Amino acid sequence: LIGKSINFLHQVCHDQTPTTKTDLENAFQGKIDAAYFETSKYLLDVLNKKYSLLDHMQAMRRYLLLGQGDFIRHLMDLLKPELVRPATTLYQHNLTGILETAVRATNAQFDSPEILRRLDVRLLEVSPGDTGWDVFSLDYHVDGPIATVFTRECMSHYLRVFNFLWRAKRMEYILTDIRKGHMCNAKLLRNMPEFSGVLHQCHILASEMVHFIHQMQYYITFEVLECSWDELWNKVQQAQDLDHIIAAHEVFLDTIISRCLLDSDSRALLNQLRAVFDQIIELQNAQDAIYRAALEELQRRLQFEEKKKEEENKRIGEFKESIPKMCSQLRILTHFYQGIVQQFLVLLTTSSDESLRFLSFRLDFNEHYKARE
Amino acid sequence: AAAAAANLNAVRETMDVLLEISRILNTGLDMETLSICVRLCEQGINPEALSSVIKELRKATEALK
Amino acid sequence: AQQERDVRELVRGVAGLQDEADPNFQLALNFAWSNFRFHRFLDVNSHKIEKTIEGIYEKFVIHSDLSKAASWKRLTEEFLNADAHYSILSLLLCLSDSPSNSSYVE
Repeated sequence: LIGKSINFLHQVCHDQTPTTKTDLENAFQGKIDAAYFETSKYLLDVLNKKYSLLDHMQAMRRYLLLGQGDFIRHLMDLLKPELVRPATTLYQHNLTGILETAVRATNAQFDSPEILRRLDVRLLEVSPGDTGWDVFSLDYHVDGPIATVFTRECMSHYLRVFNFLWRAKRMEYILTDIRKGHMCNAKLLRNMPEFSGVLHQCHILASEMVHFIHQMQYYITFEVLECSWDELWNKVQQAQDLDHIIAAHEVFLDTIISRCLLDSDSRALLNQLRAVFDQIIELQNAQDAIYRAALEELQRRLQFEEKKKEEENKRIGEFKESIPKMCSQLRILTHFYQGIVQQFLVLLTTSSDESLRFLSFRLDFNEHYKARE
Repeated sequence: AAAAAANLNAVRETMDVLLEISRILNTGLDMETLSICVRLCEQGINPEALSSVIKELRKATEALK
Repeated sequence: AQQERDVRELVRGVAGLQDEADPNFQLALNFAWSNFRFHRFLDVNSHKIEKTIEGIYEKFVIHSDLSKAASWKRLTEEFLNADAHYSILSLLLCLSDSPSNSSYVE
């Protein structure tokens, strides 16, 4: 181990200090452990300052694992029109400038420029999903000797967890578009107590989704990014070998793979989760299809008086055609949603005994289910 | 013969593995049209040609709409 | 000889024109053959096809679709053992490559 470490320290880093120092009546176990202590102390010193092992670790959680969040929200704001189109007409020179603009506008500007350079964009092959929104990634590139701890298999893990934490970080912002739409549109329907039934039923359906995507975004943080961070931070700050630092990092990332829904075994759970993301992007179109019929009538009704300074009778007739079909759509959408999330929650109890089960305990503290289950 | 039919069985195997590769990338081709496209590539012809042709002929049947 | 019958059957199958005495059949056929004879592409680069296959595998592993990644690797590794290979691959690739979040059923 010592002969290996002093050779890594030479052949890669090219940093050194001259002159390192029947049985042999215990001369092995004095010479070997003395030398081991000395070699490892200088090695860890220079790796954490000349190539900054710690800086890379700090920028692999803030950015890849989303432990920042100003940077990510400003990037998602500026990258929305880029993502909405299919990625065959998207090229990398359009990505890097938007990334740069975000970095200047958001909190990232105050950080060190080297790690910002080492974060850069990428593309996936042709257009994953054709919806446009699956096609993007951030990769943190490493080009120092510390590549040996950020091994080639663990970057793949980082990209998987980032992929899940990209889709959910979009869908949460889609549902707060639902809430933002309620808070503006319902103040025009303060003069029409005809839509109030379906408009209200929608308000309630929204809040039932809002909570569960606010339990995911907390269960990911205080157990998967705060036990795991403390665990890694201890297992680096104590450790007296690079070989221990590596084998702590590997398993810390593997544990994030298991607690997030990214196994091949949790595909059944992932299907239910994709089907509740389905309903979120569905609800947007269903929501706007109201206002593109309902709200449009009222402005025209005002313009009908503006011309006067039988047609509007047909619009009064149109109310009795619009409102029931809107309600009947919203009813089956609501009931289908409650059934599918309940079907998820019963399956959630056993795939793992404590961790995955805990979300189900956190989410209901009213026991709305078991009186609906 | 017998070994002269074993080769065509081993070609039938390759058509089945191509039948899986054709569906997992969600192409439009099925087994019967796929046999046509492999017999063309046996003679030697650009894939970049045949691909644009089937990309047109699939749109040339919703132009008799 | 068999090539001509194949191009006929390709028109019949893809374009949905099962009657050769339809003028639209002969027009689509003339189009197909004139497309084939208008040499305008570079020949297939086997190395670029290989790089595209491995990046598809990388995209499958990045999205934690392990069964699709393993099947993709197994099928492409099996098929690439006994030129025309890389042809049919690039063919299918340009053709749709509409593999979405699911599109699997492997």
